[PDB]
Amino acid sequence: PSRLRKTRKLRGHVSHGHGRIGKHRKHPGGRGNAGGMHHHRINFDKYHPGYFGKVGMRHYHLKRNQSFCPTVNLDKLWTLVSEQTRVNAAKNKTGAAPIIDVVRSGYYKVLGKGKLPKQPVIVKAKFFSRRAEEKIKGVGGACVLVA
Amino acid sequence: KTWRRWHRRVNTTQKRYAICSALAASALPALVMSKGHRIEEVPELPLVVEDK
Amino acid sequence: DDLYGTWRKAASLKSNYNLPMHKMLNTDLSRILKSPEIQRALRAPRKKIHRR
Amino acid sequence: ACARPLISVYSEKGESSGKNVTLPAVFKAPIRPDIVNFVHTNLRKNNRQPYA
Amino acid sequence: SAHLQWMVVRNCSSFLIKRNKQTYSTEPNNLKARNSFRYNGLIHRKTVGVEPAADGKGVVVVMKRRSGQRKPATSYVRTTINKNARATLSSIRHMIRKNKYHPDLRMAAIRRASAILRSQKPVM
Amino acid sequence: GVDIRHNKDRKVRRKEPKSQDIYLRLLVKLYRFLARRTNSTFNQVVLKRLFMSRTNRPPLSLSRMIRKMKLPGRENKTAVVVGTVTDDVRVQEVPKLKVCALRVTSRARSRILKAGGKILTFDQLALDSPKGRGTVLLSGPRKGREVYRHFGKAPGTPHSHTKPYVRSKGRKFERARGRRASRGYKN
RNA sequence: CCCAUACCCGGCCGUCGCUGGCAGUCGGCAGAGCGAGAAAGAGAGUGGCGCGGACGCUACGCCGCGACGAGUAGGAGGGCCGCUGCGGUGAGCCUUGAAGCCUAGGGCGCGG
RNA sequence: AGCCGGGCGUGGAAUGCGAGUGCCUAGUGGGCCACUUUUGGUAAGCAGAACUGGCGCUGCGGGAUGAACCGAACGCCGGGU
RNA sequence: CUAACACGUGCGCGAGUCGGGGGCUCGCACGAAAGCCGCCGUGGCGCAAUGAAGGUGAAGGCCGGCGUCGCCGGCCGAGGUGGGAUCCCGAGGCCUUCCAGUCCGCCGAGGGCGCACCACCGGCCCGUCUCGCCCGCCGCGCCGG
RNA sequence: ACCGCCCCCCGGCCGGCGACCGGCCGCCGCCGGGCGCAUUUCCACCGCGGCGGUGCGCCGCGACCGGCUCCGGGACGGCU
RNA sequence: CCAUCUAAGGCUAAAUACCGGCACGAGACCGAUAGUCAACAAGUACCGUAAGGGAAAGUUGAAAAGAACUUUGAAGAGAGAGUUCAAGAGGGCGUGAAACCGUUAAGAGGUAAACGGGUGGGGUCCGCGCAGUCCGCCCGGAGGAUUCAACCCGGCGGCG
Ligand SMILES: [Mg+2]
Ligand SMILES: [Mg+2]
Ligand SMILES: [Mg+2]
Ligand SMILES: [Mg+2]
Ligand SMILES: [Mg+2]
Ligand SMILES: [Mg+2]
Ligand SMILES: [Mg+2]
Ligand SMILES: [Mg+2]
Ligand SMILES: [Mg+2]
Ligand SMILES: [Mg+2]
Ligand SMILES: [Mg+2]
Ligand SMILES: [Mg+2]
Ligand SMILES: [Mg+2]
Ligand SMILES: [Mg+2]
Ligand SMILES: [Mg+2]
Ligand SMILES: [Mg+2]
Ligand SMILES: [Mg+2]
Ligand SMILES: [Mg+2]
Ligand SMILES: [Mg+2]
Ligand SMILES: [Mg+2]
Ligand SMILES: [Mg+2]
Ligand SMILES: [Mg+2]
Ligand SMILES: [Mg+2]
Repeated sequence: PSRLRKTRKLRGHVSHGHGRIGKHRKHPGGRGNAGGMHHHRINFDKYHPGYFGKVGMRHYHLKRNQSFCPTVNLDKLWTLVSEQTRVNAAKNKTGAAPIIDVVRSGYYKVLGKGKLPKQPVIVKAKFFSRRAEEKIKGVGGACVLVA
Repeated sequence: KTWRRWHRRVNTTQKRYAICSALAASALPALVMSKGHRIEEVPELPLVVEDK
Repeated sequence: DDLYGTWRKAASLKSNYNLPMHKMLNTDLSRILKSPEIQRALRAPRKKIHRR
Repeated sequence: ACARPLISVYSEKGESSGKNVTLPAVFKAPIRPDIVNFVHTNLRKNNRQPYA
Repeated sequence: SAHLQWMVVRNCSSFLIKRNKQTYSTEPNNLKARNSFRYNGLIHRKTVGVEPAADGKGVVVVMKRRSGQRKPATSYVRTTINKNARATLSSIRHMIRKNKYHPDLRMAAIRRASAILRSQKPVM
Repeated sequence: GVDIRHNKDRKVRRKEPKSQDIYLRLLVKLYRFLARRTNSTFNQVVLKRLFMSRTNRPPLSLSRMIRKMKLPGRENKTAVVVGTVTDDVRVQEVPKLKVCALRVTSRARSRILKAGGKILTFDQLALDSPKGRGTVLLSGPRKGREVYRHFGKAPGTPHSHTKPYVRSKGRKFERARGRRASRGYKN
């Protein structure tokens, strides 16, 4: 609202909060990002290093869909299925292990970060990591690849 | 200019919260009277009548 | 109460909605001061004026 | 409070009918004039025509 | 409760009038006619009011009952006292004190009653 | 004439919440009375934290709360947090706790109640323990907000691991001159 | 001996600090204190007539002590300062005279 | 060199005073003067530096007058010095 | 005034959050509003980083089984030091005819558990360098770890 | 079929009915009508009557007390 | 080696666009120096050879009831008279400000005027001033009431 803005409190002060020595002129330093290498060089180098120059290869017809690969972590791994699944597996005595499919829930690669509760799991995914594999093996379980 | 931001959007949860607060406050005689409504003769301010 | 759900029952007509939680339940400040268990753990009220 | 009293249904003659219905849980929702005012302010701007 | 609706209504009442660096409250059962938590006649469960009688003489004392808090029609009991000033004040004082009914308003009710009474007496 | 400076004459701390809602203000009334008529400083700390802003009352997670209450010595005491208790999904076993907070997530409340604990609000806390004995005062990680990765010693300056302000992350965005010894210099 | 807006004493305004005090209006159902140099209980217990008592407390309120008060560029706060329109509200005002305009009249506010 | 565990409080000069820390940020980037030190210049109310204080941003008593000198810095008043 | 960005503040929800586009609501005074969608969350932002790229992708600490253990189990579990508001304990200490003897509450040497946060030391993930040995097989290789 | 949640019925506890009560009894208060009948109670008037509070229509004076100041007059004593 | 189409010929509604045009509805917009340049005989008057440029300008009153008639003057223009609630609305007439001017009243005047502080003097109006406040509780005196306390009946309320 215009009621609460600084302009209302600024009426009557000739200057309008912009100084008498240096006025409020149009474009004292140039428009936009001008002088990035000449008279704004200090600011550009101090606050945006690496701005100027080229690096890396050019990929012309990039399609993000080819590289689409969402990831999940082992601490979140048990949240894909319902709690009743996990508790039933926990108090089960036959040794049967529930099957968790991350592709069904929309994940492609499993990365092993969190601690895993001690019960067998059949994790089926598209890609695995070495540490996630070893975590699943240590907790007791199976890793299954799907396409 | 005609392309001023005339409209605003509010969260659905906030709208429901406001509706709930208004409904709850409509049941208190002090607030209804302070709104100016003359209800000193009303038998019961959560006034309910049959479907007839 | 089907529209907005109870405290222990979600709203049936809305997808997933429940009444907003209370920040404070017992809003009777008069009681909250005038209850024995809080009055016990209080120092004596100094109420004599000491003018210049 | 969590108490939900019993609300009587008033006949079109103005006298109390035999029926009565428990108070819906909505009327115990917290009163927030802050949210009510914010939602009103921002919504009573969505029925506004442009001028220029 | 009470403090909750007081916080709601302390600044957004239809009975509120603010001018000349003053503030006043208008709702009926409000002794001293001023905006305050104590004297607000719609917030508290126990409320005392003193009004002039419908007849040209007498004083009506209004007491809020304890049961029908949400039933405005049957929430106030009114008693008309039409006697000498001393006995009127004594009756009001007994009603306020010996009933333990909102004792902080005893002197305010007595002052308001005395006033109404004087007003009722013919002018010089 | 007195030889003094008035720059730091006025202190900046908050006297009252900037918020306008009524429930928090009622809590503030109650704890103002408690702090000024009780010698316990727990009430003073709680009232001061009630005054604070949202970013200064970061949420506390269930995992943090159970971790800080599993420490030795602090059994069967009430965990008091002036912020919001949010649920943590990467924790299976949850014990029974006696929690007090201004607001609790629905899922977190369900988890605690299922585990068998009870949820308290600062009002009932006053009734239970006015001076607050048997209380474990916790708080969420204040430096958790991502804005703190942009603060401090400026980037493009030696030994400064400060996140720059870039509109998009990629190989074409602030990677060439100040970030490589191969192109100019490396800070 | 003379006098500055300096210094000392006093009054008043405001700001800042004490993150000072007050929910104890605890009343014939009661007993009116927590200013007093000394960290902490006017502690609870068991054995050898006249019916009576001012104000308060819009707690975003009220009250008490100290110190201080220059200001361009500039920053911030409060305006029960002002103008126009909109949602509420004043059982508001008004042809027994609204708006506007004029005034050697009576006043308020440091000021708008 | 790093680790653990243990014992030592007469808090080891005077004086004064609460301190630390984090964001966002306007205006400014023409200066001038004075004691002392000092470079160029015959010299200048000239040009150029160092320290401190001022003026600029500042009213008041005095120097008749006065941007800078001497005293003293300011809320509205009464008394005294 | 619009758009973008940053930061500070207020509110809702919270590892999620958000219908802005569309649709359903007998279209239509207000209403071009408001309500609803949940198998309309497509999608955005967040929940993972790093590398130019191929790609890779975020703890571990103790005992029994071959210390001059190959290597299976039993476990325990997301570091350590210093400073840390609060809380816990508590030597002692808070009165009156005396005396025995309590209850309850306040005080308090020292001692605990230590939030957030800061500093420091370790640990883990990605790129890169140096050193060196070992292991796996459907294809024993300019393979993979 | 099983599990979780919720609604309803019945049974048993805990708590509230001061955001949410009815009957009975007791106490108290108030009101309306009789009883009461004037050493009680009330209404109005007068006194230049008293006590307490607030003020004087305007213009003035005095007294003592306290704070802050400027000055004067006495007397006593120490190193000397 | 694979994958996928079949160019150099043709047609085709719906979803989409719309500051021109016809006919409508609305508005947290402007309110005659504003809003279109244009609320009115406005793209008009007027300027330029031409391309083109381009204004100013709303309001009597409810109803003209728009001032018959007498009188001075050549007349404009006046004095009477009259209409009207009002001519303190008289045909560019609602309201009618400031700058500026005429007149009346008061005051003053040789350092241009004006200004701040402090008084004094004179004025216009105001106090609707001009024998000075009221309020309890008593004491004394003159009065007058359908009169107090205590009980009974009924109702209501508070508390347990
Ligand atoms: Mg300025
Ligand atoms: Mg500039
Ligand atoms: Mg600019
Ligand atoms: Mg000063
Ligand atoms: Mg400052
Ligand atoms: Mg002074
Ligand atoms: Mg100043
Ligand atoms: Mg004038
Ligand atoms: Mg310049
Ligand atoms: Mg020079
Ligand atoms: Mg300065
Ligand atoms: Mg100066
Ligand atoms: Mg001279
Ligand atoms: Mg002086
Ligand atoms: Mg073809
Ligand atoms: Mg074709
Ligand atoms: Mg075609
Ligand atoms: Mg419409
Ligand atoms: Mg006009
Ligand atoms: Mg006109
Ligand atoms: Mg007129
Ligand atoms: Mg006119
Ligand atoms: Mg004259």
